[PDB]
Amino acid sequence: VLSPADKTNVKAAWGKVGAHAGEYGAEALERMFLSFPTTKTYFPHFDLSHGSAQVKGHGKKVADALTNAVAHVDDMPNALSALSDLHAHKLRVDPVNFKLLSHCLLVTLAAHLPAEFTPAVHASLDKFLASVSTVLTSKYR
Amino acid sequence: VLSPADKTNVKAAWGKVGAHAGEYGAEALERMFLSFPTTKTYFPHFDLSHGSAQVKGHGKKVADALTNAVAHVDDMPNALSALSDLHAHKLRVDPVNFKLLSHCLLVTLAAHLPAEFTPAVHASLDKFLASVSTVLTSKYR
Amino acid sequence: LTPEEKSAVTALWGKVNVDEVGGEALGRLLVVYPWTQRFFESFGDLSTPDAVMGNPKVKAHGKKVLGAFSDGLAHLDNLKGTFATLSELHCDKLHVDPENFRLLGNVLVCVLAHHFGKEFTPPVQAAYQKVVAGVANALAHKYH
Amino acid sequence: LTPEEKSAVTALWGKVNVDEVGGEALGRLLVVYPWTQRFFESFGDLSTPDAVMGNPKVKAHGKKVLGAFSDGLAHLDNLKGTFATLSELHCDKLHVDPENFRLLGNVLVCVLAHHFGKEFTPPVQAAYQKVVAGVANALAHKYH
Ligand code: HEM
Ligand code: HEM
Ligand code: HEM
Ligand code: HEM
Ligand SMILES: O=C(N[C@H](CO)[C@H](O)c1ccc(NO)cc1)C(Cl)Cl
Repeated sequence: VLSPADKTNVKAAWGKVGAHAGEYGAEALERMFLSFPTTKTYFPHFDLSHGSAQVKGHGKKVADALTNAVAHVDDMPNALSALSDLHAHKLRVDPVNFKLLSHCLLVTLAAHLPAEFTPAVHASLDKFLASVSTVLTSKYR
Repeated sequence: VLSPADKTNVKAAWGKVGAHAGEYGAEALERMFLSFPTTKTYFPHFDLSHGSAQVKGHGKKVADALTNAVAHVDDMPNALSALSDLHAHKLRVDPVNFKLLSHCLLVTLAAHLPAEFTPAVHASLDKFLASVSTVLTSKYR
Repeated sequence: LTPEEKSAVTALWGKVNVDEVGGEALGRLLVVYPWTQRFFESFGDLSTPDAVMGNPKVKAHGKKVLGAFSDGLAHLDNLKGTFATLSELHCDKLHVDPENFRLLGNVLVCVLAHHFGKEFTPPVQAAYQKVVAGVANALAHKYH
Repeated sequence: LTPEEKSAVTALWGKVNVDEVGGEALGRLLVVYPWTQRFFESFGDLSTPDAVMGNPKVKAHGKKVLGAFSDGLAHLDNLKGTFATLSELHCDKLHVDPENFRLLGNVLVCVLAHHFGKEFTPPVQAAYQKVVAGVANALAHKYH
């Protein structure tokens, strides 16, 4: 479960991210495609080169969804229900990939948050992204 | 989420296990030690030889906990609360190992339930063991 | 694999109806892990477990996949070279996440346990676990 | 690893204070994945994040662990042989689940990202992911 401290840390960190959220989402995707190449199998129609506008646009969507999750951190299943449907029944991304994207989101945040990415905030953000991942895979079977 | 059909399937299949629940727990543990030797690192001061009283006794404990879970399938967090405390705070078994024991329990059931282990029951048993695992790792952090 | 583990694999596999086990293993994959259906939109009715298991196109692909698996058991000392170009195919053209190979390997182990019962002993299982992990690793190896 | 990957690894590691990064990576492992504290029962106060991170025994062990990691970066083509002795140690004496090596690898990547910021580019990360996977693989290799 996300504790009161976890939610505080997540809102603090994502608040410092602020309007860079979309850029950071694109960067996290780029990091994922290079570090974990099997994840590219879900984007065969994309140009995945560095600076790709398709990766930028998808990064914005991913980040906005996380912003919405943070804004609804007490009732995240409902906030994310449409995305849970989409991933469970159309995209059908194997659940193991969510840990890979979560790690790359954490690395991206770390690379941009010199003061904020304390050990405690790191722990909270990892729990938060695991919880988002759990919600997003909750309707798979 | 466990569907009503999942609960029906799990209750019927584990009902057929009945008095062998202990023996099948022991066999599942032996399957896991042999197939996944890294799991032995959690049993360093333990007689792991085939047929040992300790593997038999632990297998019975595991099986009785699963019987408890099946009987309280609508409220597993409460039924397993002491066990989720124990694994999170003392045993501290890395969560990845629950998928390994779960697969070996599933294989043990497949080998002993010729009549019952249909594709649908296989799915339901897999979900149930994954849900038990989730409850048992829910307090780790 | 040890020599005894190799012997255990071959002796059990000599009793397998590859077409039947392949059809059932692929069917059970799509039932137990239904997101794996994403590759098979063209296969017709997958609406129920019975529909999946009865689906002739599912059975046909299962025969093909497990036939290749089967022929690969003659090359346990060279799985990577055996499956390199099939790895490339699954990456490049088919876009199959290699996690699917691991899920299918685990379903195959469950099918062998169900089919053979007590003959599928803990040591026979351990041998087959090395096999399905090795095939999955070989099929994943060319991914980039 | 490729030549570009090895070059990226070596270039960044020239800037790494191994004692400091090692204490930071081990401390964060204990904070983020607190079940990993099971191996450090004699290390004193681990009760809060600040206590974990400030713990001298955590810092001292982190220096030892990342020192051996550092030594291995000179042998990137032979990680299995380089870490065989420590692999057997970690199995036979220390009883350490190799999953811990993978967790520490991803924490170290986060620490490098945090410390180096923009310099820890996506290609640099991808090279380090291959390294930490290879080191974990090597340290797990003698387990049986
Ligand atoms: C933090 C975890 C994730 C979040 C918040 C997220 C969110 C989203 C969002 C907001 C969309 C756009 C939906 C729409 O157009 O209405 C989307 C689509 C998509 N996502 Fe996920 N996602 C996550 C994880 C993943 C992972 C791990 C993968 C694969 C490795 C993946 C693959 C895709 C794909 C392929 C699409 C379709 C993109 C397109 O064709 O434009 N997602 N996701
Ligand atoms: C279905 C998943 C699991 C269930 C239901 C389960 C259940 C149990 C139970 C009932 C006990 C005895 C508690 C007591 O005596 O107070 C126990 C202990 C233990 N479990 Fe878990 N367990 C599971 C998974 C695991 C896994 C995956 C591992 C490691 C690979 C593990 C390692 C241990 C150990 C080392 C003990 C202590 C054994 C002893 O002291 O003799 N467990 N477990
Ligand atoms: C033991 C593991 C597997 C083996 C040995 C194997 C083997 C093969 C072979 C031999 C082909 C035919 C290639 C050709 O001649 O063009 C094929 C095609 C294919 N495989 Fe795999 N496969 C395996 C696992 C999987 C899994 C788990 C999936 C997805 C869940 C998958 C998806 C596909 C698809 C979608 C095709 C194209 C079929 C068609 O065009 O009709 N495979 N595979
Ligand atoms: C790159 C990964 C790792 C490397 C290279 C490494 C290397 C080492 C080295 C050099 C020692 C000192 C051996 C001696 O006494 O001569 C050691 C000890 C030890 N390591 Fe590892 N290690 C790694 C990861 C881990 C992890 C992740 C854990 C647990 C979470 C762990 C647990 C231990 C323990 C418990 C000891 C003995 C500590 C004591 O003295 O009380 N190691 N390791
Ligand atoms: O079966 C499940 N979901 C169904 C769709 O797959 C449907 O929404 C439903 C059916 C029955 C019940 N309650 O009897 C609740 C929800 C969950 Cl519970 Cl896994």
